[PDB]
Amino acid sequence: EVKLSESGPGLVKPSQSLSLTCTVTGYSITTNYAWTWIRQFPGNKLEWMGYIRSSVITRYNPSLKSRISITQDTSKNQFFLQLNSVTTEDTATYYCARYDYYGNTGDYWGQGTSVTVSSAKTTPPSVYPLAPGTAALKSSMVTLGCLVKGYFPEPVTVTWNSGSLSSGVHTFPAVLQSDLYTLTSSVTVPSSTWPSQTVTCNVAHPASSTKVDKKIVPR
Amino acid sequence: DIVITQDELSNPVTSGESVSISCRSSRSLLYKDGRTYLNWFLQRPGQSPQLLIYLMSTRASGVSDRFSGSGSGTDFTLEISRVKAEDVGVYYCQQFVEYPFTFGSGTKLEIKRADAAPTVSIFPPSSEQLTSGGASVVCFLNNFYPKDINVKWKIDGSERQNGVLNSWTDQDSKDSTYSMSSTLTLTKDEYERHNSYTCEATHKTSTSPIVKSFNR
Ligand SMILES: [Zn+2]
Ligand SMILES: [Zn+2]
Ligand SMILES: [Zn+2]
Ligand SMILES: [Zn+2]
Repeated sequence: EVKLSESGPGLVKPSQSLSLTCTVTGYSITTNYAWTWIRQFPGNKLEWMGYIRSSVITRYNPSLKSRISITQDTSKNQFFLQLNSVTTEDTATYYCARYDYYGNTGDYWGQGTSVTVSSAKTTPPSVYPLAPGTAALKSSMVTLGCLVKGYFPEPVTVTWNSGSLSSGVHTFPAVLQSDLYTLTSSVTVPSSTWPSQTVTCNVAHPASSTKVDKKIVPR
Repeated sequence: DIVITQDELSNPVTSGESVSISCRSSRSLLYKDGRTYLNWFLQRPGQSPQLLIYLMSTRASGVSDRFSGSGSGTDFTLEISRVKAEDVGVYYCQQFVEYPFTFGSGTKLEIKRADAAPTVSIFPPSSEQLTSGGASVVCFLNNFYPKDINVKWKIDGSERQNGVLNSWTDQDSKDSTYSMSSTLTLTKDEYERHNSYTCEATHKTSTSPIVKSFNR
């Protein structure tokens, strides 16, 4: 099928240039579709940035002045976004999508890539296991968790047992403080599954190219 | 230049009920071809926008028939028939007539369901964190409804408000409940100075708070 995937640095210093890439698979970008960039600011406000269609035709949002550029690499079936002189106001989640003349995008949207414009430094997270102090209600359920603390910038991805454990999972929104984020994730499973079965939280922090796997062990 | 308005939220809708979401444009979206260029999107937490309707009333491929669009040229409505827990999220309309192709501010669909008491779990700092000189005590308050809830931390019986950070999840897509995390962060030295740590939850579902604690 046709898939779009955004890629690029998740942190850019103010006044510098932001470059993102959207790799298209399953469909040629040399077609007459609006290969576009859209961004969503913290707060959820959505803004259309521009598009490139038929390999050589573009259109940009006037609000972006002359600092935006959309180009493509036909040989790699990728199109790009370049935004110069960024400020903290450009902090947002960037998405690529394929719009047709009628406004129909189908399910042709990327997963979105977070970009933070800040002078703060990149910091990998410390991952701590959250195991119950003693033995709660037996023959029932038990909640475990992982505390992902002190990282920058957002985001981190958290999964349990490499993704084989997804139900009963709650990963909370991160809280920012002193230029560092902290987040937690809880997972609830039958008192028969743990500690009988291993439960591990997998944390990834793209910005620091770091990955941590913390097994939850009884106190 | 075209501005589109939408209500921030909708009255809570019960599963099974149908609801209409509104969107109004400052200019007509009807084009010289007889078609009205208006899109309707649904975005779930952490998910990319999903197109539901384009050309004001044409359902996108694979979109449930429970979704339908109608309207004139300045007033549009998205009707969601027999709402399900899965439909929770924010609904955005987008005009596709002139540049820029501005989006509405979005309307969050809020589901209504039976009251549910939170499941409270408290966790002592891990040995790994204590080696860093820091000590975080975590409390999870899971699957409750309504979203309104209060959490209090007590150390050796005395309430502690400083160093507390809370985080709430969006409404769950499966059971329509909410969850919250509360973290009390202390230095290891301070944590070592006390014995009893308690997380107290006060929710509409009960007169008496739900207490969870441990002794260091
Ligand atoms: Zn393919
Ligand atoms: Zn090339
Ligand atoms: Zn849930
Ligand atoms: Zn003290």
